[PDB]
Amino acid sequence: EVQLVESGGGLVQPGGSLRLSCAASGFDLGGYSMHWVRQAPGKGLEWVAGIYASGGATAYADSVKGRFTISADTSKNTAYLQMNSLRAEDTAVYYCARSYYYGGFGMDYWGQGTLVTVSSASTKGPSVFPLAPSSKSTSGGTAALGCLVKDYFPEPVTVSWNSGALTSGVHTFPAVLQSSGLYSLSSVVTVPSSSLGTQTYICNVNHKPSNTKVDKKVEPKSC
Amino acid sequence: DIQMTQSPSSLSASVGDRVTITCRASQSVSSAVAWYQQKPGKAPKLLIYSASDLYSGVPSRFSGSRSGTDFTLTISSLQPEDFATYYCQQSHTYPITFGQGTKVEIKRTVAAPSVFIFPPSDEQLKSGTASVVCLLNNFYPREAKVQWKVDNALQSGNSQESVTEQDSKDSTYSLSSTLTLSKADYEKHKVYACEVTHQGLSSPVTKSFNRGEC
Amino acid sequence: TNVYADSFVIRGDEVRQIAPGQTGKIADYNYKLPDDFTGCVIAWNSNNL
Repeated sequence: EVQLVESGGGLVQPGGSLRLSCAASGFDLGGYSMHWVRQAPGKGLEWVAGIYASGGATAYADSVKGRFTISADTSKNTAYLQMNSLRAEDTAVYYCARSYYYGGFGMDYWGQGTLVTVSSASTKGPSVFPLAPSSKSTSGGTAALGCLVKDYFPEPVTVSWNSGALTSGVHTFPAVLQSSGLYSLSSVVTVPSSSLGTQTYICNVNHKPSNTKVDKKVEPKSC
Repeated sequence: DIQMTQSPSSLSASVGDRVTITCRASQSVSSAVAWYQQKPGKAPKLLIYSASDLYSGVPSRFSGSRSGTDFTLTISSLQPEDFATYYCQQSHTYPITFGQGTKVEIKRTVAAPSVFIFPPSDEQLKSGTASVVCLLNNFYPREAKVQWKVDNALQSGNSQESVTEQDSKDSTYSLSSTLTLSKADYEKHKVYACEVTHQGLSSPVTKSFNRGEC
Repeated sequence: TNVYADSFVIRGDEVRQIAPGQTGKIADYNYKLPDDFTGCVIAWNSNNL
């Protein structure tokens, strides 16, 4: 068994910095290059940098050149990434990975990734707006109530209904970033339509990083 | 700066079926291409290195070959755990460049969404803005879009869309499209409509409202 | 006329490449036998050595 354990993620203001670490266990660093890979939310992987543990030499991606610096320590058996002058453009999950020699070999084993976020709005709690059900005939006789969870930062926000009691028929979207620099997501509950006036339908949006939540009751509108 | 072109953008194949994905480097990268699988909430895992060498811990189902300059990843027989977006990277020289990712879908029976529309309400309009919301629920396949109309004309440049994750059993998903208008723009038009279209819909679903209605 | 005993140490999944008419990392860049090859290939796990 080989392990790569990431740490050091968090929230950074534009122009700030963050030092990330990745510990190795079950293997040495020497003879291998340690690499960092960036994954912006909603995107694929981007190379950041690599260091040959038995070299001390490094190489960097153009996308992070100058701004990011890497190193490795074979006594501690750990890899590091120093990210300076961070921008909103740098929001991503930061992964550590290993490969043999300086190059020509793919990254075999990866750590799990630590999220680092940057925005013009350092933080905001969510607010929630309703979505009315259709009052017209529908296929299957079903209908749904919903809401929009708006203007919060950072992501994740977990959404469930009726204080976690209603998971059945629950459909939520991942958040996307708005022009406000803040995130928003939609959600609904689909049930036989007569249930929309019987069951409780409260959007419960949970955001642990700011110790907050919004409990929003959604009910049919007359229309 | 060698880029990775991939095709198809997505592939539909059922469990037990064969999947092929092609990665095309813009320049010579020798045989240093590597393939990855990633699950939501998890690290990427190496499947194949040095073009055709199987990585430890990876099932034999993942194999591949080169012909001329074209390299293909093959899943000999799909299992429920082999549905992921697969990525290529080139390790030959630096910088390492990654491709966009090819999504493999379960090829479930294709069908239309349950569609709902919510016209901007009087309460929502208190913000000084208007937002028209149209939702397509529990449908399949992954490819869908909404064409918006105003006064029966096509709209463009004033809409946004978001898409959710696929269901753990049926791989269905929902799509949500919106229009953004200032209250002042909302006031300039009378009829709004959501035209739903995708592979499983034989007749596009049109939902509509008059300004001020619900 | 002659017999040649060629030898090397490989991975288990690579024993399948030591044959004429083959492709793969060894078959293409490390060791080949001709399509009209006359000979026998013997291989044995040496993990304890």
